[PDB]
Amino acid sequence: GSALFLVIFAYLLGSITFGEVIAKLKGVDLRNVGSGNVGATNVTRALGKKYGVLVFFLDFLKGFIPALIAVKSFGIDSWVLTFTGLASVLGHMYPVFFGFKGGKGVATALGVVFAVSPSVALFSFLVWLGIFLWKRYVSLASITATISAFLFLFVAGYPVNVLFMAIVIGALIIYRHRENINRLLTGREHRFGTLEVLFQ
Ligand SMILES: CCCCCCCC/C=C/CCCCCC(=O)OC[C@H](O)CO
Ligand SMILES: CCCCCCCC/C=C\CCCCCC(=O)OC[C@H](O)CO
Ligand SMILES: CCCCCCCC/C=C\CCCCCC(=O)OC[C@H](O)CO
Ligand SMILES: CCCCCCCC/C=C\CCCCCC(=O)OC[C@H](O)CO
Ligand SMILES: CCCCCCCC/C=C\CCCCCC(=O)OC[C@H](O)CO
Ligand SMILES: CCCCCCCC/C=C\CCCCCC(=O)OC[C@H](O)CO
Repeated sequence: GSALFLVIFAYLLGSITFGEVIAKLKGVDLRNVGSGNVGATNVTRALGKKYGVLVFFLDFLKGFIPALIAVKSFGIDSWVLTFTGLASVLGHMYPVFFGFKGGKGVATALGVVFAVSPSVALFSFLVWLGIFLWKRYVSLASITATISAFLFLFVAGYPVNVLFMAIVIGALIIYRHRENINRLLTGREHRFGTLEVLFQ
């Protein structure tokens, strides 16, 4: 019973459109700018990195808080954790709040992973940072770091319930990047260059 309530809590906390609450206070509706989605990436597009970092933290806490309750109440080997983390990420991407669409969900997914293993989350972040500084594609770093988190969980000996959670979350994030992949492979993906470092 408490397990079903935690999975529902994870879906509803993960549903919260923090990006939209913060964008509206700055006069912006995120459905009418950039990707049309609510998340740290589209908040960064509309409002810049100061607001982006705040929404990244908040979206991270959407994955972090239910998964930490599941780890502490049920355990790393509980399928309760599996469905709590999946609920947070599907609630972010496809919220109960009809008429909104979540962003690709890297921040929310990272919060889930950090609740399971802070070491895995930091190493996944370091992989992201390495690829980003090398190639200057955001999408390439995110896709590669998402697979890396799965590999680190596998090599570290996390059980099948955790690897199942990681593979499905990973698969959903790669699916949300499908056009980035098509652009990367056809030389159409925008790189993070001097004007992107500087003007905004
Ligand atoms: C490009 C090729 C480079 C070669 C790649 C080899 C990778 C092999 C992994 C070794 C694991 C060593 C121990 C990993 C860290 C570890 O055990 O955890 C730390 C703490 O938990 C947090 O700092
Ligand atoms: C800039 C935005 C990004 C935000 C990123 C940093 C967020 C740090 C939050 C909480 C730390 C509390 C420590 C939690 C410890 C934790 O996860 O413990 C699980 C067990 O280790 C699993 O068994
Ligand atoms: C344990 C490890 C913790 C990890 C700490 C990570 C902190 C990330 C900081 C900012 C995110 C800003 C929001 C993302 C912006 C973004 O992806 O922008 C691409 C767009 O293409 C822009 O046009
Ligand atoms: C299976 C779950 C694993 C999931 C763990 C993810 C890896 C963590 C890496 C970096 C965090 C900072 C990322 C900052 C850039 C960012 O938010 O990028 C958005 C999209 O890639 C834009 O297209
Ligand atoms: C990124 C490559 C994708 C391919 C991975 C290759 C290496 C790791 C293999 C398996 C982990 C399995 C974790 C998922 C377990 C799975 O499918 O769950 C069935 C249930 O356990 C039935 O009860
Ligand atoms: C740790 C992560 C493990 C990952 C496990 C497997 C991941 C692959 C699954 C889905 C990708 C979806 C791709 C859908 C293909 C598709 O619809 O193609 C459209 C074009 O690429 C342009 O729209």
